[PDB]
Amino acid sequence: TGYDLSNSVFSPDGRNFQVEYAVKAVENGTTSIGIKCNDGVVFAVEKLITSKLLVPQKNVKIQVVDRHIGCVYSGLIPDGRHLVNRGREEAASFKKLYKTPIPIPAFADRLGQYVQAHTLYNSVRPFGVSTIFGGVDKNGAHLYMLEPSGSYWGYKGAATGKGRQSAKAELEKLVDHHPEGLSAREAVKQAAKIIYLAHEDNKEKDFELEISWCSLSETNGLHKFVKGDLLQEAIDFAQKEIN
Amino acid sequence: SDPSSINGGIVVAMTGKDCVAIACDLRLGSQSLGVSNKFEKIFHYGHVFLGITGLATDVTTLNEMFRYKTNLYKLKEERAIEPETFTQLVSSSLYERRFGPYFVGPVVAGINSKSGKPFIAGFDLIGCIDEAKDFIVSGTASDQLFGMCESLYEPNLEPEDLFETISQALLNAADRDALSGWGAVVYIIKKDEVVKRYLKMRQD
Amino acid sequence: KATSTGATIVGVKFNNGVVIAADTRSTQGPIVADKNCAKLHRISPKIWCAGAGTAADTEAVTQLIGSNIELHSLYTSREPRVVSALQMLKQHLFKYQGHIGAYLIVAGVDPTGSHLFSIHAHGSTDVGYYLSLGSGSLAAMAVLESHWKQDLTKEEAIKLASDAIQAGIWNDLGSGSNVDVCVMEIGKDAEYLRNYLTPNVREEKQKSYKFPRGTTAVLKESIVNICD
Amino acid sequence: MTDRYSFSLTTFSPSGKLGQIDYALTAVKQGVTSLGIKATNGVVIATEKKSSSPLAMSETLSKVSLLTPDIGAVYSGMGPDYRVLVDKSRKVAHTSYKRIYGEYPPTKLLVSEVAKIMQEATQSGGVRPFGVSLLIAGHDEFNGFSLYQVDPSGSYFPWKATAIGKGSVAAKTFLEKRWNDELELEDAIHIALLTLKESVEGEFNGDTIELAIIGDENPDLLGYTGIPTDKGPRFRKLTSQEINDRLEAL
Amino acid sequence: TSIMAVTFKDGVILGADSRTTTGAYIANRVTDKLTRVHDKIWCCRSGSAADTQAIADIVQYHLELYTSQYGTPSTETAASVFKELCYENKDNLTAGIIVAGYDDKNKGEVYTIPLGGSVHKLPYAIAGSGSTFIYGYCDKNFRENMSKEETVDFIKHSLSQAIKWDGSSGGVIRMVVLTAAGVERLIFYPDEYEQL
Amino acid sequence: GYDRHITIFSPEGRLYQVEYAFKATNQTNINSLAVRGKDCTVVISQKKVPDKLLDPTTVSYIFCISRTIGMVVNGPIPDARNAALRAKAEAAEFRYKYGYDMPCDVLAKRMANLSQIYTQRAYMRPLGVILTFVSVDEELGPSIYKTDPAGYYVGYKATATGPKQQEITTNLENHFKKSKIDHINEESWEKVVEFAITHMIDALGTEFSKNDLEVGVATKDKFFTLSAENIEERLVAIAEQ
Amino acid sequence: MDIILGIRVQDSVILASSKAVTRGISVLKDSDDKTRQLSPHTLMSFAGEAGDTVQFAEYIQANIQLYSIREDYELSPQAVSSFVRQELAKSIRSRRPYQVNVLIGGYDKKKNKPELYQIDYLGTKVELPYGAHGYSGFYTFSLLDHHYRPDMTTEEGLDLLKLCVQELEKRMPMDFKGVIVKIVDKDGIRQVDDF
Amino acid sequence: NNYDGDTVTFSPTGRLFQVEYALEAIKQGSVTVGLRSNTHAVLVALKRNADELSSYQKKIIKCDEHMGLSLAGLAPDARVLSNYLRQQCNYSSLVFNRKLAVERAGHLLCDKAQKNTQSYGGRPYGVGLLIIGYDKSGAHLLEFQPSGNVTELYGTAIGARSQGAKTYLERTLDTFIKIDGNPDELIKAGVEAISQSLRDESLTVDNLSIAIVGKDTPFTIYDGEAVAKYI
Amino acid sequence: GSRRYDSRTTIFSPEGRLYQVEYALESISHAGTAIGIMASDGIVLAAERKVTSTLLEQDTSTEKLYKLNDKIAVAVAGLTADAEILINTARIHAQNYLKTYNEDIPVEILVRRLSDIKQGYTQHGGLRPFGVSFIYAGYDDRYGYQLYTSNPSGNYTGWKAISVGANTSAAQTLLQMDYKDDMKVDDAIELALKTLSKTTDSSALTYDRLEFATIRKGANDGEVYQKIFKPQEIKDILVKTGIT
Ligand SMILES: [Cl-]
Ligand SMILES: [Mg+2]
Ligand SMILES: [Mg+2]
Ligand SMILES: [Mg+2]
Ligand SMILES: [Mg+2]
Repeated sequence: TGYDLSNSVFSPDGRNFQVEYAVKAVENGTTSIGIKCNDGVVFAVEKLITSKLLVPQKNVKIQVVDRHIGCVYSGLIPDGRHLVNRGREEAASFKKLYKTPIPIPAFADRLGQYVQAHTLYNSVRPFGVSTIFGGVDKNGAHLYMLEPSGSYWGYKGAATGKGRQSAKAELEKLVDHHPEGLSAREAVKQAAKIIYLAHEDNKEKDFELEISWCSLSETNGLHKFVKGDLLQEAIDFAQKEIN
Repeated sequence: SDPSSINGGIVVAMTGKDCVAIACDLRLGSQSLGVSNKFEKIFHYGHVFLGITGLATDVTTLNEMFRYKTNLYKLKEERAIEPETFTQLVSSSLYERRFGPYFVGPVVAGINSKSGKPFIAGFDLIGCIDEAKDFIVSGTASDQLFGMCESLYEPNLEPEDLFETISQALLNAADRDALSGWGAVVYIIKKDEVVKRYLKMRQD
Repeated sequence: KATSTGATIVGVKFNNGVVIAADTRSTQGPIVADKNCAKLHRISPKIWCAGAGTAADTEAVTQLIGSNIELHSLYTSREPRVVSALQMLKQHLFKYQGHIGAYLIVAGVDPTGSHLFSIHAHGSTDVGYYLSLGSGSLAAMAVLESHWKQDLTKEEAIKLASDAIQAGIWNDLGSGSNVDVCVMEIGKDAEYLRNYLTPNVREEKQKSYKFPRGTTAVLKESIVNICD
Repeated sequence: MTDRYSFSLTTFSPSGKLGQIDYALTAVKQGVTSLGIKATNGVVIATEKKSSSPLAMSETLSKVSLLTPDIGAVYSGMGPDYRVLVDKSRKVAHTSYKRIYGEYPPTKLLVSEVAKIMQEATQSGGVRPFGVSLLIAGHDEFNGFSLYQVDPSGSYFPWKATAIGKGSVAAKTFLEKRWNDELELEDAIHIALLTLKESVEGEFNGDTIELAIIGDENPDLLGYTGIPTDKGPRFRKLTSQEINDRLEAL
Repeated sequence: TSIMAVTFKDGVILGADSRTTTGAYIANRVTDKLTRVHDKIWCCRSGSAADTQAIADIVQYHLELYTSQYGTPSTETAASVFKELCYENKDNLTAGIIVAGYDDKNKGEVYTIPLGGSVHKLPYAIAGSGSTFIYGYCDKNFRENMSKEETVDFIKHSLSQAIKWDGSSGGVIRMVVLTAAGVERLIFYPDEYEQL
Repeated sequence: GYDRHITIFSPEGRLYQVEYAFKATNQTNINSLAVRGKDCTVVISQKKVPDKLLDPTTVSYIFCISRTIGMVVNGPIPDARNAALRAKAEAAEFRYKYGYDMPCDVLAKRMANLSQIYTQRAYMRPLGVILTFVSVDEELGPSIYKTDPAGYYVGYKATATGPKQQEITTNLENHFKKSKIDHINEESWEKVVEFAITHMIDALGTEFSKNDLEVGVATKDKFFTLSAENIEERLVAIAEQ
Repeated sequence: MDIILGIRVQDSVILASSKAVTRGISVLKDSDDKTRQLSPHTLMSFAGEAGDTVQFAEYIQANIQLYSIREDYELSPQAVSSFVRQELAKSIRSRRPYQVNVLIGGYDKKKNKPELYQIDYLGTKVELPYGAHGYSGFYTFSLLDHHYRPDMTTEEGLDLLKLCVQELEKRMPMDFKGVIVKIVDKDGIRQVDDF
Repeated sequence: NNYDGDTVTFSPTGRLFQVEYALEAIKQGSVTVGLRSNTHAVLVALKRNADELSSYQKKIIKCDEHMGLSLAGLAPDARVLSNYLRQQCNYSSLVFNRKLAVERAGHLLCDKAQKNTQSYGGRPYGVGLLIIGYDKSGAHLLEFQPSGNVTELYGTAIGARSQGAKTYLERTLDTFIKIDGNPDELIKAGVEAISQSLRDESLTVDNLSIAIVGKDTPFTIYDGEAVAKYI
Repeated sequence: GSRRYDSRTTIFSPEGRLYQVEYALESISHAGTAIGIMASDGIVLAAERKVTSTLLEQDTSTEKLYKLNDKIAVAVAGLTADAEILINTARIHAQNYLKTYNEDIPVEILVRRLSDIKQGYTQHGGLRPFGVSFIYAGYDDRYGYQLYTSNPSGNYTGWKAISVGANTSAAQTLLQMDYKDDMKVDDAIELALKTLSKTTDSSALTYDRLEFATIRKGANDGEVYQKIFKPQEIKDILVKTGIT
């Protein structure tokens, strides 16, 4: 034994235990999700209200990269911010040289190679976040989810955090019941419901819902936060479904 | 101002039958001022002989450098360096200073100890090898030396005939150059004997 | 005060390969330093290189790339290609912005076929069936433009190449002496024809200048110690 | 990141042993047998092409490598370590010799350069020693024919004949009985094939045996004509057919 | 040098002369100035031959690596890479490049990158020393959405005049046609275009 | 026992971290196969999409390294993509420096050298992947060269990689023992793909739908992957005889 | 700086160096000692660009003194002159070269011989019976060529030196304010306080 | 246990013990309170002395005319982080003629602290910070943890016995948020809040440290007899 | 991180000893014995090759005795590969000195330089020391004939007669017994070979197991000659001294 004391060490199984321990930090975090719709993507996250003293709507979790990509993550929040900062540098250098905004698959690999690089040495720690991200490019909508190992795939729907099992089951129903697809406005409503349903794993404290979206028709392919009336409409829809 | 003609001097080398000759004047000057009449420009490392004309500080520096390098060569190779090999070492060494060169005109002379073949070679300040069969010239009276050698030289001269030819080539070339002369030395080189002769010449 | 020789160098493509040729004069200013230098160089067994301009730079650059080509050939377990030598030469030369005054005709054969390129000191390259370089390039090109045709044989290409070199030899003061030729045919070993033509032989002198022994006045004799 | 292993991974134990070098030698001991024999007019180096799979094309895996036109190398131990050493050996023959002297290095000095590289992997920070022993055969004008062994420590020794790897103890005894100072190259090849047969279990033919010689100059392998002094490489790898011909006279 | 690129109904065509001079000496009378940086992205080069070759080789490398990772690059992307090299190294470069390409989404596009390293997307572009003499002719005769044959005639007539007046231009007129159908090379000899 | 944590020798002369990297190679539970035709090189690999929320078009272990070279990977995807990005960078650089397309065997050797370095340098871990490179080389013709975490590489007539490599390998061995040639004697790549899929079915004892397989094909001057519908056409032809 | 002369006689080396320091318009000093003792039996005089002369001389002095302490041994004049030459040969291809010409007068205690070395700012070294730097040689060498003998006494050397200085004072346009004369022999270094 | 030797090591449950131990240093530190209204933001800090001869360790640091913080834990780490904030506030003013937003200041502090939690050789910061400011979106209060977690709040407290003050502010939330245009009453609420964290000792004239920033109020620190009015 | 695997090669023990130096010295105690003996008219270097083979090419082999320059040679005890690294550095130092001063490097200056390099590896860098002990035999015109030894600590000392490698305790006692100040080279040659003959772990001392060298002013007149003995010459001196 001792294989789990140092990053980048293969166990006799062929496993990197330090990466697996980073996953435990992700599983300990709040629930975040992503839904791929007809012409875009919708991101939503559970924000635990630890105290009444938290200013509502102020501690924003979802982050924009460039102007067309949204990023949300569960686990160690600072690690997620560090990853987004890198992503923003990657997107800037891509656009600088190639003019066009970074395509979502291209951006996915940039984050992927960076996270994977933190599993190659014992002088760094793996990322304590799973990141759900995506947006609209020239080939359409894309949704990705990226793990501490650097592993990522494309998704129809994605979920991570403490209530991921609940969320995944809900996402799987949507995929089965809508083979033709989901509209952006439908996806926002469904995202609100799934976070509310996934909040049962975090039922002790109450929470605040945060939603964002990129849609070719609804936002001109730009990342925007769901605010005001549209947000309240989604909250009402969600509250109606849990009762 | 021109570094290759501040100090003055000349070297000439010739091949003969189973022998080579290398010769130089003895003058070191500061332009018009004669400074030394004992500044020899021919050196040797084992059986390989090197003459160097041009800027005198570089002449001294390169001699010290090639002594340095041929001494390490011998310790590692367990044998004395040959004229062909040394020629490449001189070329390599000069070209490493391509954009800050030594202002010199080196001349190699010697006999390969295994084949017995006579060898001479010349270089520009930057390492370009001139491997002539007949003769190599260098220095502030190189034009004069080319003229003398072209008319006086004939192939397969015996050591003692080659001595006369190269001596007369040097002497009469040097007497038509203000910055050359003040004495002269001639090396006659055979496979296992080398004779060194200082010549009598005018001292102006 | 570095050597920059006058030269005539040419390259001619033919049926089953390529031929290059050169004169054999090396100049120092108006003075002929070497009356029989070798301007045809090797890069690899079947890739050869004719050089003009700054003599030290042509030799140095041809040897460096030739060295890296040999290591590349051993690494890849493949015979070296002319385009590899071309690409390595031009990227080297371009990096130094023309301060390495090497002007080359590259020619050879490889698994891809037979090739003929020219490279300029600043790092530009050209392709052609017939090319010329050197102070006698215009004299040589005049001959090439007059007599070159498509589908030359081996013997015709050698004749055309050497005729182009001869035009330089006679009409250009920078070029002279002999004609070297190297033939690189596909499926065969490359044949280097040192002093293929020798039309400038020195005539018998009117008089022998062998001195009577003792003519030179001597001050000192001494035996030199070469042994350990 | 940054390589933060700036300390030696090979160190002296209380008994004075350098553990990592001893263990590297143990890896060499597990390696397939290779040998070298020096004759009056040549040298031979040989090994078994232990094919990992019959689907593998073992001709694409060269255990015997040309380092210079007149120098060749074979090994026992870890193949990948050998391959990178061959790359470094080829390059150092140019950078530290041919680009300086305009000629290829003598066998002993190339061996010295390879030895230095292997020594440095024994002392430098954050690296392990190379897990190979090399046998380097070569010729040069002033030293004639020579054969050298290089070990993981960086130590090298000249041999008349030797063997390394799996069955080296038995093979060296076999070579001691057969070797004399009057052997011609063909006699050395014959003895090499006899010696190598003892350590080989399965198939023994030109396709399962790799054999090269340092012998006469091969002007046919030069690739060009015209320069009298250039007469071609002395290193030559024997073909599958050439080996089988000598296995009938075995 | 006389170079141009013209967009038309089915895509874009690049045109060039074949003369390369060293002073008044024609060093190469059969130069190929139409260079391929990607399958259907080509460029015309003017200025320092060493510089434009070096730039083109780097761009070809960049687009090859781009393609391996992200698939076929746009013509805009290629022009951006050219511009990045030309702009950032403006002090050490003498390069005037016209970039022409065919996408299926965007169709035929032409970008010109003059000495300073600026970019200009145009319906057609002219450059090189010979271009000065045909500004009047090209401006009067260019139409958008020409046919392939009309565009070949326009380029042939334009470069004919550029060659006629510019001593630095001459030889053959080379052309490369970029459409959905593929890549077609054309060549026109003096005896053809001089009598136009 | 820190000789098991970093790439230094054990008392037996072994590198345990290399051996454990070989074990990580089978973590995906995917088998791959490569064979050579007359004019082509075919590589097939199992495709498993265990989650319904995944976009199946993005799940791949076959990579287009260059125009001519394709690469299938056996091992976790993060290390696979690490190797893929590097191989692409190396191939592009090679072409820029040496003026011709990087050969398949040369790229394999280069990646093998990089792997060898990870087995000797302590700060770098081995990649837990086996890389199978395929192309139709302009000099050597159809080519299969495979690299592993030890830094070993070699050319193959045909090869197999994964948990059930032995079953596939023996199956392939038996076929080439019959035919007595180093390749599949077939004109079209379509039939070479059909051969590859047929022999994987025989060896593994499992049937495949169009979504259970992933196929790469190398021809002269290009490597390309087949779509699900291209694979379906292949599967139909196999079933119809 | 201006005139520096050297003469090697039978048993000693004599160095003569001018006393004037002129900064353009005015003579700022007329008692300047343009010399440094490198070791007990080795003296170095110097002339060249302002600032660099003293900076170089003291730098050499510090290095020879360091060697002397480390090895408990005095380097030969030949060894010291070689060290100095290398420093100047190194300097001439520097960013800003030392513009300094030197004479090194030493007595070799091993060989029991005086030795005079002349080295210019390029690193051009020559061993001479007598030497100078700048224009000093132009006026004095014809006198030295005539009168010099290798078996001269120290007193005869000083007399020949006086004749040289007199010719300098007659034909040189500049007033160099006389010379400081020092003698290097087997007993070390001493200054002739009346000249 | 086996996983607390450095910051580069996760535990089997996914914890970072070095960061948790750094968090523990804040709990040992003296109590400090932060609270705000819509016009003003206030810091109140209980300063700690070594003994009766010693001075009381300063807790509040000014970062700009519109921003500053209070500290609890390792004071030298607060000096490093506050210096960094000063520079960032200063960069924003010099380059962009723009006062640095309090929220952006929090993001910068988060990222600076994060780098010390993922690399070998370093250590986490051992201090907690309460940042108050008034910018273009009004009054703000931030809580910084050396884990990297920065949180925007109406009120809070950090240090030893901070739970008492935090519960009080949670009760008083609806009252003190409405104290607009009355600096003295907002400070009173803060002084009453920090009083819920005192045991054995009470607020004296050299014990108490108060800071305030607001609409027409530059960040100013009150110590000595300037806080006697509030005792 | 990396600290975990650091052996810390440059630390004191509680007793104030350098672990790695001590263990390197233990390694050297198993190396073939090398002996240096200084006489009034020259120096002798004698050294035993380690258990050799009949197939070893002896006449081209060198593991013990190395030339640093024309005046200075060394005998090696320990890791041969480590020794060659230091030997090449010493050869370069000698040439650097010769270029700088135009005089051959004094023996002690060369010895001090190499010994300082060894010292550095014991104080900084975190690398293992060189497992080598040298015997330096040399001549200069200041001190004449000199013998020195250096070991992995970088400490060096001067000697009249000295041994390094295996059985130094037994060898040093034998040398101390028979050495005299007025001894000559031919006598020293005999003492060295007699000492090796008694201390050797082999059954008998033969020519193929020895390397031999002399530094003599037996060079014609006012100069010094190094003589690395050939296998036949070692065989002859063994017969002459009556060992075989
Ligand atoms: Cl490599
Ligand atoms: Mg004269
Ligand atoms: Mg005169
Ligand atoms: Mg025209
Ligand atoms: Mg490793």
